[PDB]
This record gives sequence, structure tokens and C-alpha cells, in this order.
Amino acid sequence: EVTEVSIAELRDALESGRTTAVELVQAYLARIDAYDAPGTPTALNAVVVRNPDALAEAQASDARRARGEPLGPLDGIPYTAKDSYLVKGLTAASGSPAFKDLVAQRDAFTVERLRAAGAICLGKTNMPPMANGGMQRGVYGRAESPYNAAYLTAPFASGSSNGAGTATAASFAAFGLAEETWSSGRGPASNNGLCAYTPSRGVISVRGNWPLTPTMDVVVPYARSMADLLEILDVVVADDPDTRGDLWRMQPWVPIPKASEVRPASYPALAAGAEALAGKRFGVPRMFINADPDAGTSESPGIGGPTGQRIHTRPSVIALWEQARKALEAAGAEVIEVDFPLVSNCEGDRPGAPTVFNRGLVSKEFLHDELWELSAWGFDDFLRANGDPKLNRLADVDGPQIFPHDPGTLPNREGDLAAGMDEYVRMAERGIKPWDRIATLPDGLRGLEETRRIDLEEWMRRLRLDAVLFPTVADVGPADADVNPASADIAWSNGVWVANGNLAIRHLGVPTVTVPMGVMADIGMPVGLTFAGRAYDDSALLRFAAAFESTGSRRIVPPRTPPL
Amino acid sequence: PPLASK
Repeated sequence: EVTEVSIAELRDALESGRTTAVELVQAYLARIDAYDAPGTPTALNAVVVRNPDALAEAQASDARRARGEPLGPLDGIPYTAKDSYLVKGLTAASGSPAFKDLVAQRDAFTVERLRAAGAICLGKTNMPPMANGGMQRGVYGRAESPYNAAYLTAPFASGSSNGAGTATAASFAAFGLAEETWSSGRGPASNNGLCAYTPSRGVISVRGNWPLTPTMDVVVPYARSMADLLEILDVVVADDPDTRGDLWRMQPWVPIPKASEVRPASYPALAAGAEALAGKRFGVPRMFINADPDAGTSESPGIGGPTGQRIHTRPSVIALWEQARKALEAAGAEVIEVDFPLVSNCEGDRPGAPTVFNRGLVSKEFLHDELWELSAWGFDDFLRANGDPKLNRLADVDGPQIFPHDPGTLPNREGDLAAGMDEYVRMAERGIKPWDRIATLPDGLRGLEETRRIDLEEWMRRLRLDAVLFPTVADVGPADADVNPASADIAWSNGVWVANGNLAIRHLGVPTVTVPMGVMADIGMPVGLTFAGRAYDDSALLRFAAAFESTGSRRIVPPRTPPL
Repeated sequence: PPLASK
């Protein structure tokens, strides 16, 4: 039985003969065929592309082990990867019809590390087209929640790793791989009671990952426990000699430390009990716990959509935060209610607060380049680097098919995305400039880091804060949010459409660690607790999250996917 | 909700 089993217990069974790599692959496939495939009562639709060589790779794992030569701690451990990941031999559509026949000619760096370690990819998980959204249906549709069919498995507007969240929580594999541009990593993890880690810039190479916004894309591993997440990072986190596609590891204007310089000697050693929280100071933004009436009191708040508006947290989510704060205080930690200039100075939600568009730290022309010229190059250079003879140029892509609207669903609120994605093909036909010749890049990248220094780094120092904590999301949107107007208003509200922090978290290179905060008593939906801190302080944040996880049993098995 | 700052 593999339901809610840890990597250590699986490796333990592999070394004792109680199971084999092949038998683990078959155990997970039985749960996929019983809960994930179409025609089943649940039909969660998380695993959308199968790896036909999973059994062949599993047989090779048992052959290496029978010979007393395991490749390492993850030899024979199944996992899933977001459809944005390049997995050699399999398609890489990014959930988009226009790329449905694109074949990965090689692996992504995270997949290359796992394959060399003997880990076997069972398949790829669902996502909206190009990760440009959350719960919108792509070429493979969308994934459903294993905790409550009446609610989404991820934020509707930014939660593109919805398949990775559902699959990991339902034990369709030992762990999962996700990706985040806004909240596509923290979002799905929150609704499924998962542990997630968004690293600082350049810690995990994004080479071989379908980009969305090269300045913000990061690799996000999923795990049902902090122990499992540390098992994963111990293998994937390593220096990558090939920097192609990774903008932050290519640019020379801003210094970025090597991954081998940021990572600890042993990630599993970062685990600790409640002692790691004694004498620590943690700040919780009032805006994420229904304690900031000043949010949204400016003349024209926000920078588009529901940004810059007051967040109404669900009462059942407040009750879990109250018990989470009590656990922190009982462990000797100090929780302080504070402002959050990182969000307020980005969205201009109160009088005097500037926005990223008018503050002057980054030019307006860079923000234009950041989402048009720079992203079009990201799409084009990814196709050129992969090198599929059938499709290796963005100019040769069916534009209108990159993100076609789902007929019968409510129109997108941010704006039209069918013609918006086709525009990137128009730019590729007129000529795309590469990353290193975009004039606004040197000032923009230095301005992004400076923004974090003022709003977060120096801010945390003068407040003597060790980390910043807050509920990952304020509420969950109903599953019918795509067709029900009443549900759309809930799902598209601030704090719900996107995990707390909106774009400023990923825009400024802020590391985060998310852990389950508990399950809502009313609707039985999990909600997470996010730990954020200074850049490249990742080891401390991972330790804090592991310490908080040890003080409670805040994860349950999804009721829709019981053990077979 | 997904691309850069818009």
C-alpha cells in the first residue's frame, strides 16, 4: 500500500525486499486507473500523459539493486512532473493544443537530475495552456479536487500546477514537480495540503522548463511532508553548466550565487523539532488575516484585476490560523502583526502607497518589455533549444490555438487570451529580439532586486523579523467558477484568484516555503501556511516550516481517494 | 494573472 507513504518508508521497503520498483509503479498506476482515468466515479484527471517506459525503468532499478548497486536514495521512487517539464520521449504541450504534437528531444535539468538518481517519471500532470492561468481547461482539460468535488483544486486565476497538486495529494506518485510564475506553485499546494518550496533566483535551473515570464518562472517541488521535500531537493539542487533559457543565470548585471553555494550540505538535516522556533520573531501581514481595513482605501487601488483591494478571508481559514499562531507561540516564537510594503508598494492599495508602474524603481518600458518582447523570446528560444524538427520556431506555431477559449464558460475577466497569445506568433513573424539585446533589461533587473531590498530586506532587518508568515490563500473558489456567475465572483476576488502576495512574491525573487495549516471544518478543504523571508535565506525558511509541521498532524488523506 | 506585471 502506497497511500500516504513517505519516501523513506518506500526506500526502506525497497532495501528489505518487501517490494520492488516495478511493484511500486503498478501500485500507483492502480490508483490512477481507479481515481484519475475517465469513466471512474471520481475522474480527477490529474495525470494526462503517461510514460510508457515506467515499468522498463523500474525493472532496471530492481536490476541495479539486486546487484547491490543502487543509484542513491531515490532509486526506484516514482514521481510526476508538470506538463511544462521536458521529459525525453514524451510530449511537452504545456497544456496547449498548439503544442499537442511537440516531442521533448531531451530532459529538463530537474528531470535530468532525477533520472540520473534512478527516480522514474510515471507521467505528466494537467495544466492550463502555457500555464497562462489556473483552472482554465487546456488540451487535457483540468484536474479536480480529491478533497471536495464542490471546490477547485487550485486558485482559478493563478494555479496552473493543478494536476501536480491533485496527483501528489492522492498518492498517484511519491512526489511531484510543479512550476510557478505568479502563484501556480503555492496555489495548488494550498488546496491539497502539500509542502512546497519556491527557491530564490538561480537556485534551481529552469532549463528545459516551458517558460511563461522568464523573470519570474521558478521550479517548484511538491511533497506530502517536509521530510519528503528535503529528499527531493537533495538530488535536484545542483549547479547546471548549461545556462540556456535560465535568464537569471545568464545575465551578468545582477550577481546571482551558484546553487552549490546556496544549498546546505544535507537538506534532510534541515529538519528539526519545535526547538528551531524558540526565540524567533515572525511577522504576519494584517492584510491576510482580516485585520487591515486600510487595504483598498486609495482613489484607484490596484494594478489590474482585483489587486490592491481588501481581502476577505474565510472564517474557517481564520480559525486555523489562530491555532497555527498558538502553536508557534507555544514553541517560544513571537508572532507580530505588521504591514506588508512588498504588496502595498506594488499594488498601491492605500493613500501614498506607490505602484510598480509609478514608483520609478523599474521603468514602465521595462514592464512592457517584461511581458511582450522578453516572453516572446522565452517561447521562441525554448522551441529552438528543444529542437523538434516538426516544430522548433515560435513563428511556425498555430497562434489562435495556443490558448483557445473554452466554449460555454464565462469570459475571462483579465481580458481576451485567444488573440493575446496569438500576438506572440505575430511578433515571431515580424522578428524577435533575443534577451541580451533588450535595452530595458539591465536597469529593470537591477530595479527588481532594489525593490526587494527596500520593501523586504531592510524592512525585515529593522523589524528584527526572521520570516514573514500568512495563510497561503484567503478562500477557495467553487468548482463551477467557470460557468456559475456567483462562483466566478468568489473565485475572482482578491486573495482567492491568486494566492496571497499576487505578483510581487515572484516578481521580486522572494523565497517561500508552504506547509499545510489544516483542513477547513466547514467544507473540508485544505489550506496552507506560507513562510517567506529574505533572498537566499532558504535554509532557515525550510527549517522553520519543518519545525512548525512537527508541532501538529495537520494533513489528512483525501476522502475521495481512500486506500485500495 | 499570469504574464509578468499585467
